Amino acid sequence: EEFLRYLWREYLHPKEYEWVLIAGYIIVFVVALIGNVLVCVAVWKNHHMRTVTNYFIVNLSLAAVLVTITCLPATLVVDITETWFFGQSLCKVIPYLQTVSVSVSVWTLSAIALDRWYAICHPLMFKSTAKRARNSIVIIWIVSCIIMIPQAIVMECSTVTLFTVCDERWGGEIYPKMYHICFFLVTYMAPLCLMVLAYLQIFRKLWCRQIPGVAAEIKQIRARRKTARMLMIVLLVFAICYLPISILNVLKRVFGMFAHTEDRETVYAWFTFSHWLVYANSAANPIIYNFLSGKFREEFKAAFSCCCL
Ligand SMILES: Cc1ncc(OC[C@@]2(c3cccc(F)c3)C[C@H]2C(=O)Nc2ccc(F)cn2)c(C)n1
Repeated sequence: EEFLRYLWREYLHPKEYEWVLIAGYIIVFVVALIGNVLVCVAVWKNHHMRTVTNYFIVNLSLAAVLVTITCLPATLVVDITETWFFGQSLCKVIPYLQTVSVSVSVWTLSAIALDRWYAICHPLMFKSTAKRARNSIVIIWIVSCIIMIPQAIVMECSTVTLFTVCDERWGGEIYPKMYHICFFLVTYMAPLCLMVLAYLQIFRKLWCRQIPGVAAEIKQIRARRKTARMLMIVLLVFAICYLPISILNVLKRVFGMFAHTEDRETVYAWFTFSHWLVYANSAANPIIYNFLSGKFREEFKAAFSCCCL
């Protein structure tokens, strides 16, 4: 019945470019799944790629796979049909997992930046242990799961031809705004500022400093320059892809914009593009790894050769 009502709605409100959205979501799904699985496989199969940065990259790819499997189809269905179709339990699950994984990814990138800063900029050049990396990953996951509990709490399937949509139901008109201010500060603003500061210091230390005399330090500097360039490009892509969705969420929840405007077409186009951009970044990270890491490129080629021959 709900599907029939969608057919009535989509007929009376015909959208021009649903097919390009479907094609883009399918391409993003396939590319993200393949690339993140290949990243995990490449790091886990070989030991020369087993670095703390690569452990954090593996955690990021695991979160990306979780989002791609559990959250991408639901987001596509909601953006196409504007209805939920999945039920109260799946609704309390899927946005919760999506927000948890977004926090996990941003704080994993922050952990990478902090470890690189400790190794490069700190006067002691700390070398992190695998125990510390695994503990950091575990605490990131636990904190992300804890802080997103109210997000899963406020998800409700409203039933307001009409449609059934799962959205955020709050008691007051102030609590959502404070919660979303905190959400924006935790997921996008503060981690991005800290990572920008850390990578600016790293860039000064690696590209604005004299070349040492010891050959081992020279090789270390070259390797760290390549890795830091890859990390900075990954951070820039992440910031670009997550800027629109975070800004739109702030404008809709905190400032209460897009409410009294009857121009839902442009607003919905921007919202669905921002939704697509998150999964697009999830798909683009492995491509960045392939095009900026020689070891990752070689291991992707090796995995392709094994799977195809
Ligand atoms: C359709 C759809 N609606 C809202 C969406 O994002 C809205 C939210 C969000 C804000 C800022 C950054 C984020 F990263 C995610 C609040 C999260 C949610 O409610 N997440 C959520 C909701 C439904 C869903 F299927 C999956 N995730 C998405 C991304 N897709």
